[PDB]
Amino acid sequence: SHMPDSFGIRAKKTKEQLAELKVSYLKNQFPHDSEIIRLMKITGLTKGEIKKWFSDTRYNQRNSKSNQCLHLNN
Repeated sequence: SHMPDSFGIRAKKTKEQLAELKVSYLKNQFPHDSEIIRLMKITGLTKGEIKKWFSDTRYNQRNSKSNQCLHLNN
């Protein structure tokens, strides 16, 4: 016990922290829990801010079409 804080009250994810989250989306669009803990280590974020971001990025993947996507797997 040395650092008593990792909890960003209404704190915005900086371009560096947010870009590490992008690396996790590019390797797999549905992140494994161990990879999310690794993001909390590098960035200094919470698992809540991370789970929030990937839900936004899943829609950001289909921004213009809004509802469906091209080359949809069936």
